[PDB]
Amino acid sequence: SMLDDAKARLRKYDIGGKYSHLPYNKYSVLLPLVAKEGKLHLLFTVRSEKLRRAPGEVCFPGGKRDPTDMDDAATALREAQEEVGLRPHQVEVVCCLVPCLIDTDTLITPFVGLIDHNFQAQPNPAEVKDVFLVPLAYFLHPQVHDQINHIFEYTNPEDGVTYQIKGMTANLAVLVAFIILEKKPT
Ligand SMILES: COc1ccc(CC(=O)Nc2cncc(OCC(=O)N3CCNC(=O)C3)c2)cc1
Repeated sequence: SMLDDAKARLRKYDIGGKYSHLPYNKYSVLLPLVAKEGKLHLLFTVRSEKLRRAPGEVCFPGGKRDPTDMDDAATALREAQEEVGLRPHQVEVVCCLVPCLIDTDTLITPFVGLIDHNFQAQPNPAEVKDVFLVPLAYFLHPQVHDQINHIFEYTNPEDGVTYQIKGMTANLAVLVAFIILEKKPT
């Protein structure tokens, strides 16, 4: 099946807990996969304009590890619940992808999660201005604008709204698309 095939692909790239004890400032992100209309999608947030870090930017759900978290995956799930109302029974964490090093002292660990079909986002407006889906296949043939660095523009055909996706967030989206969609029969 589509979902069994995605999980099987993802497991081959799982690094597990290999980098998780290193003494960094630690953040986790959740890369949330949603199946709709017979295709996989990623769920993104737009960050509230009130936030100190990166107001108004497109981001995956996530945030800084705190003492309550049993592990890095727990960080991602806690923050996702705060931001968009995703409950733990509504997500299956499938793997941990390559972590992202930034600023010399920070390590961001990305986890891919399969999202239940009955989840409906409840954006928390103190943290998130918007929540939206992009089909995974978009990231194989994105609409690129050079700003010099590459920016993706995605227009939602439901409403005509255009979102800009860039940086670590864009890079991770492409990685997930390659992992799941490469070399597939039609
Ligand atoms: C250091 O590089 C990273 C590491 C992790 C992340 C993921 C991330 O933050 N996702 C997120 C998505 N949408 C809305 C969000 O609002 C919550 C928020 O940003 N908070 C929580 C209240 N106070 C804060 O200081 C910050 C957060 C982004 C960048």
